Amino acid sequence: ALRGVWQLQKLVVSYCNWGGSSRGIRAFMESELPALIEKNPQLEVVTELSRGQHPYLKGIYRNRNERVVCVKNMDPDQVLLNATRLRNSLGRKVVKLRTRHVTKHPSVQGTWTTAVKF
Amino acid sequence: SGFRAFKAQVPIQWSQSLYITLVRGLPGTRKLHRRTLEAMGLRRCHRTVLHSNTSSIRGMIQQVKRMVVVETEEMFKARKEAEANHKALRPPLVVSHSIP
Amino acid sequence: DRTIGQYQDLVIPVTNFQNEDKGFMVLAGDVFDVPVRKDIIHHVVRWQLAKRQQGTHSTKTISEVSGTGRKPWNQKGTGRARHGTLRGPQFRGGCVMHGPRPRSHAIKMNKQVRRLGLKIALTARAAEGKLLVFDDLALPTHKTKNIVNYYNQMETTKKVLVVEGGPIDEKLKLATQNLHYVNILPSIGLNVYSILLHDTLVMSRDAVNKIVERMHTPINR
Amino acid sequence: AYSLLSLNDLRDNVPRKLKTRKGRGIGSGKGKTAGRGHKGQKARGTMKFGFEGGQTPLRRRLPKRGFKNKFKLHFQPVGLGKIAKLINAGQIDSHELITMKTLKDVGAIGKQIEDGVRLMGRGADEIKWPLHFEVSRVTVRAKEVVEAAGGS
Amino acid sequence: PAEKVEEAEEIGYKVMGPLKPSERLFKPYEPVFAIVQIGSHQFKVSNGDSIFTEKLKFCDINDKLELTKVLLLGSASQTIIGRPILPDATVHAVVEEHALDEKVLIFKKKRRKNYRRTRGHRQELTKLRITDIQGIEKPEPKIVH
Amino acid sequence: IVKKHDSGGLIWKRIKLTSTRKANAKTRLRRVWQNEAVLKACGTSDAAVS
Amino acid sequence: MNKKEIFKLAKGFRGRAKNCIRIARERVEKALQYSYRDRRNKKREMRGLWIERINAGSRQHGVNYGNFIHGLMKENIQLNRKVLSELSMHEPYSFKALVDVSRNSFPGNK
RNA sequence: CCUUGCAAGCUGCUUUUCCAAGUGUCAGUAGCGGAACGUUCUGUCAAUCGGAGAAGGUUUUUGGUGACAAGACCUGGAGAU
RNA sequence: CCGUUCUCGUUUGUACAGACAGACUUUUGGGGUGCUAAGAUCCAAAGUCGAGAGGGAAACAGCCCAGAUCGUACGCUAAGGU
RNA sequence: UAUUCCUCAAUGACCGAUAGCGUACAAGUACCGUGAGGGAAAGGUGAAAAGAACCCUAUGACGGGAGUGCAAUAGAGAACCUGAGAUCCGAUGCGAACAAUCAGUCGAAGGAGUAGUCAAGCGCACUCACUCUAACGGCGUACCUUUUGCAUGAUGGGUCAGCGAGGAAAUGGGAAGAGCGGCUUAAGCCAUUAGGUGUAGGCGCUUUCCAAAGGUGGAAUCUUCUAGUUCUUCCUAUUUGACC
Ligand SMILES: [K+]
Ligand SMILES: [K+]
Ligand SMILES: [K+]
Ligand SMILES: [K+]
Ligand SMILES: [K+]
Ligand SMILES: [K+]
Ligand SMILES: [K+]
Ligand SMILES: [K+]
Ligand SMILES: [K+]
Ligand SMILES: [Mg+2]
Ligand SMILES: [Mg+2]
Ligand SMILES: [Mg+2]
Ligand SMILES: [Mg+2]
Ligand SMILES: [Mg+2]
Ligand SMILES: [Mg+2]
Ligand SMILES: [Mg+2]
Ligand SMILES: [Mg+2]
Ligand SMILES: [Mg+2]
Ligand SMILES: [Mg+2]
Ligand SMILES: [Mg+2]
Ligand SMILES: [Mg+2]
Ligand SMILES: [Mg+2]
Ligand SMILES: [Mg+2]
Ligand SMILES: [Mg+2]
Ligand SMILES: [Mg+2]
Ligand SMILES: [Mg+2]
Ligand SMILES: [Mg+2]
Ligand SMILES: [Mg+2]
Ligand SMILES: [Mg+2]
Ligand SMILES: [Mg+2]
Ligand SMILES: [Mg+2]
Ligand SMILES: [Mg+2]
Ligand SMILES: [Mg+2]
Ligand SMILES: [Mg+2]
Ligand SMILES: [Mg+2]
Ligand SMILES: [Mg+2]
Ligand SMILES: [Mg+2]
Ligand SMILES: [Mg+2]
Ligand SMILES: [Mg+2]
Ligand SMILES: [Mg+2]
Ligand SMILES: [Mg+2]
Ligand SMILES: [Mg+2]
Ligand SMILES: [Mg+2]
Ligand SMILES: [Mg+2]
Ligand SMILES: [Mg+2]
Ligand SMILES: [Mg+2]
Ligand SMILES: [Mg+2]
Ligand SMILES: [Mg+2]
Ligand SMILES: [Mg+2]
Ligand SMILES: [Mg+2]
Ligand SMILES: [Mg+2]
Ligand SMILES: [Mg+2]
Ligand SMILES: [Mg+2]
Ligand SMILES: [Mg+2]
Ligand SMILES: [Mg+2]
Ligand SMILES: [Mg+2]
Ligand SMILES: [Mg+2]
Ligand SMILES: [Mg+2]
Ligand SMILES: [Mg+2]
Ligand SMILES: [Mg+2]
Ligand SMILES: [Mg+2]
Ligand SMILES: [Mg+2]
Repeated sequence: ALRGVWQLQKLVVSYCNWGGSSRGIRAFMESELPALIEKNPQLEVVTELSRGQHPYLKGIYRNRNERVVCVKNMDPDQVLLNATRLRNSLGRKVVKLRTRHVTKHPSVQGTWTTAVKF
Repeated sequence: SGFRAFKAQVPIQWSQSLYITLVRGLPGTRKLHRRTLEAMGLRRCHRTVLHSNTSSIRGMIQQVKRMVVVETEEMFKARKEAEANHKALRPPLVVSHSIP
Repeated sequence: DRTIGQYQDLVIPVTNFQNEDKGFMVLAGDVFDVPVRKDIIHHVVRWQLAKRQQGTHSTKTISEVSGTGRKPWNQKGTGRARHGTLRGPQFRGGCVMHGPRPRSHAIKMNKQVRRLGLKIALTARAAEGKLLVFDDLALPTHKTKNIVNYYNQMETTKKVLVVEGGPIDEKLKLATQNLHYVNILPSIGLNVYSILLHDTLVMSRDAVNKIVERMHTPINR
Repeated sequence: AYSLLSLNDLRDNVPRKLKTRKGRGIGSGKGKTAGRGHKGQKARGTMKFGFEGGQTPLRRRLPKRGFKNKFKLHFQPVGLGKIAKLINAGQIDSHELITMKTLKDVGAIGKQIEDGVRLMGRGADEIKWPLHFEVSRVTVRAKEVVEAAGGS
Repeated sequence: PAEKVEEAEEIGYKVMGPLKPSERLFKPYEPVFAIVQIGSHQFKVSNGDSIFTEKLKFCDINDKLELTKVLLLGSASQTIIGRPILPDATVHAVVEEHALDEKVLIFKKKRRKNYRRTRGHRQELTKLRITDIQGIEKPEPKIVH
Repeated sequence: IVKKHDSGGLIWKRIKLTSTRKANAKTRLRRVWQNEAVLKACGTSDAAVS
Repeated sequence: MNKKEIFKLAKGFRGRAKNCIRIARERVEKALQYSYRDRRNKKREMRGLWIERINAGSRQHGVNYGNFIHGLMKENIQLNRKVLSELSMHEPYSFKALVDVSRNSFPGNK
């Protein structure tokens, strides 16, 4: 959430009702999905069926970003953990953090210059 | 220096207990000394063990006395108490510079 | 319901191909109520498929690959790597080192373990409700429409395995040889893999009696 | 999975231990000289098991002894304790003659008799009846114990 | 509950509750700064800044925080030096995001000795947004026509 | 330590005895002196109650 | 390691060390070893930079770094070197106040 | 990973899990032991996906400790598990 | 005989090994041979490399300090230095 | 009972164009040798040739249009499905003729190209926005093998693509898992959309010393304890070419 505005908007859950790799994400829907939906009112949760494919969680953000996590052969706890990671993120690109303190006014009393008198 | 924090603030007298701290490294030493330290219970550098004051422990400490710092109960208590009292909180200072 | 594995006798209704009521039969408890273990089934299935495998694969060694045994050049002086033939294992067109030769892939098993696996498979098919017992497997004609209509009449089924006590009746043999989902077997050919291939098992009284008697006759040694 | 036996969920009691394929990369732990060390004869694989280095071996420095008797007789030993236990079990009739066929049929004698039955004295404190035996050999204690009860 | 409260106070934050949409906490820039310690790291921040700290285990998104370890206060006129902290000074923050960073590759290799290993690592971080600095005399709202 | 500074082709340079090294050696001596004083003062008898 | 994963890390390499797998595998591993070593060397480099800026700021008013930092230790002021250097660069009057406080605490010899 | 508690089942009433604490441990050649990824083929499979575009190839994004996996665009034109 | 270590690192059955080419440094103040020579050579007692990265000795297998599970633009020290 | 110069039918957890026979294609050919003898390479347009009439520029269309066709880089004359890499020639942006070195890594002034968010007044500041380049600073003597020890002026490699070396049977020594309680069959026999039978044999019970004759009381006292064998997987040994 950037300055109070929640950035994750849509959470797509794509699964398959026949294949064996979707057992974890299937059991995640009966167990942990209603709690996540109830505790997340501002978020829209979409459910898709794609028979014969591997399951995934897709997050669609406000800055026009999609992040896909394939959850094949996983446990419901791992699927819930990756859903929480999708919710907690701003959707920015995964690159190295250049700075750990972002500021636009580096000084209040003025940066030291050569013509500074005390 | 590093011995500055270990220099005694209390007179050295007879004591019931001893605190032994390892302040020198292991490699480059005799395996006899390493096994004596292992039997004292010291395995890593900057570790402390507590023992009672008998000759069986005094012989070990006299063997490896150049690698450890040995303190009595009063010296250990004074060191810890002085460290906490130095890290205790004080009222703040307010300085007004102005007029640049 | 019941719990499966207490060696209790089971009672089953009897029918035929015309959906008529022909009584009941008590099934033996030590054949149709054993505990269900999956590792014995896995071992019996592995033994069956390994016995089935044909194993006619063959590659050539350097004694068989066409080529001379002369040294390709001198040992020293040429400036190239030293070789003994031009049919080495790293050569293009050479031999195959540690390649396959024709052999058998069969392994062994104990007779009593195979019997235990057969009992487990029959127990699971009786406990699932997928066992149907017939009074007889007699048919009016050899035409396949009879079997097709009966299979369409049946409920919750994809494939059916039919077991006859003795040799197969010729009408039953001819009626079912064009259907890939209805397959027949004698009692002497009953086995775990073909039981597991079809989700519904149809036996007759003579097949049930011969299987139970075979289980109750101990192995002569 | 209610008593379901499908070909999609069969597995054994423990996971299958696979082959140690030597000669693959660094991370397998068994690559580049497999498990053979560096050079020598045991890395080229031309060493015979049991060779001793040129020293005269223990199998040639020790003397031979004795001869082989090709007419040696082997008798199967039965103790009195087993026979008494099978008497009390009601499998051997105590009032008829105890031949070797009786012992072979009850199972006190193993699969292969060779030259006969020797009667032993183990468990001699369980004999309380006059029993009649017909064996190949009998030991002193067994004969004394039987005839002290009144058998032969 | 009280365990998490006391341990978060040892780390250096206090949870004050979620953020309501009626609240307008993001006022413009004012020329004061405060130095706050969260764990081992110390930051010199003003209002409107952002920091990336280590993973704080007892806070969620859009939680209002109060940073209880303030080491120095400063403005254009005077400086308040805490020895070691200021009990009166208060800095308000809002939690924004818990996120993993980019994967770094740990590669070890010893030459001619037949040994190499590779392994990745992703470290989690918590982003905070600084909203308010209290304790030192702020300038007035100066509409200087 | 190595004391071969006049022979061979392998150069083992001679370590100087500078004031910084003397300052370190005195601190090491002071630590061992305090250890000896502690052991001497506590070696009058054995602490009772095993 | 994959071939394509090495060809991704050899992106931007001069010469044939970005095309050929034999040449690119040697240069990528050296780059990974340098990265692993420089993750430890960056900390020493940055701390030395902080000491240089704090000393340059402090000597303007005539107080050495060695006296200044021990004066702040004696007065139980626990600002670390990174924050002190940022104060020296961007807040000169607060840094001058800290220098005066440290001079009153520990003047040292000379 | 180990150790010690705490709580469950077991049958073993003592061997397996979950949780918390650990100023407990974790350089490594020859060598030994444990656990996994991927390739071709086979059973599940006359079942599932495919002109709503298969295999294969070039970019790019996302996940895992790793071998690797997966989303999307472009090419390709019938197979894949 | 008694303390400390709470670790089995002890003994022993079974199964699988590798290695049997070592180097330097501790006053030539443990010694033999050599010329009280060798970065020679052969033994006794320690340490390091071998199989060990990091800081000092300009550069440096073997010397001094000290043992790398991973991350951080946090702090305190050793050998050695200002 | 043994073998296949031969014939007919069927099968494959056999191979799929550097594989499978030396030969998928007119191969014991071409080619090498006096001779015996050695011995290759080379598969694919499209559903159907409908295989490009006609125009322009060159000596000449294989080019640029037009047309056929779903598709024309699907346009070939023993070769045109897909079309990777080494390699060659261009275009756009940035660096580059006063500064040296396994050519990178950690920071980084500047230059260049391009996005989105929405409250407030339709601007502007927010996303450390994102992508490419990198003046300048710190640090940094490749990899493998063999060695007491290699930047080594010790070995090996011009680069790319494909191929390339712990594997099979039988018998032994063990570990983990399972069946039965004495355990288990071998050749064979009856059937195979497939299993069932077969006691000859082997091990144990079992008896311990001994060259051979000869000889042979386990424990417990308190409702008694008293034996193993056969498969599966994996590590090793022997015989075979035995990791190459
Ligand atoms: K020849
Ligand atoms: K060929
Ligand atoms: K080959
Ligand atoms: K000289
Ligand atoms: K095409
Ligand atoms: K550079
Ligand atoms: K040479
Ligand atoms: K075996
Ligand atoms: K057993
Ligand atoms: Mg030949
Ligand atoms: Mg010849
Ligand atoms: Mg050869
Ligand atoms: Mg071939
Ligand atoms: Mg190894
Ligand atoms: Mg290699
Ligand atoms: Mg080995
Ligand atoms: Mg060897
Ligand atoms: Mg070699
Ligand atoms: Mg050698
Ligand atoms: Mg020299
Ligand atoms: Mg030197
Ligand atoms: Mg002086
Ligand atoms: Mg010092
Ligand atoms: Mg290790
Ligand atoms: Mg594709
Ligand atoms: Mg597959
Ligand atoms: Mg030798
Ligand atoms: Mg030797
Ligand atoms: Mg020696
Ligand atoms: Mg000496
Ligand atoms: Mg000497
Ligand atoms: Mg010498
Ligand atoms: Mg020498
Ligand atoms: Mg030695
Ligand atoms: Mg070592
Ligand atoms: Mg070193
Ligand atoms: Mg060094
Ligand atoms: Mg250096
Ligand atoms: Mg360590
Ligand atoms: Mg210091
Ligand atoms: Mg060919
Ligand atoms: Mg091809
Ligand atoms: Mg070709
Ligand atoms: Mg000719
Ligand atoms: Mg034409
Ligand atoms: Mg086609
Ligand atoms: Mg290219
Ligand atoms: Mg250009
Ligand atoms: Mg220039
Ligand atoms: Mg140059
Ligand atoms: Mg960088
Ligand atoms: Mg830039
Ligand atoms: Mg720009
Ligand atoms: Mg340099
Ligand atoms: Mg040499
Ligand atoms: Mg070596
Ligand atoms: Mg070197
Ligand atoms: Mg060279
Ligand atoms: Mg050179
Ligand atoms: Mg050589
Ligand atoms: Mg060369
Ligand atoms: Mg290659």
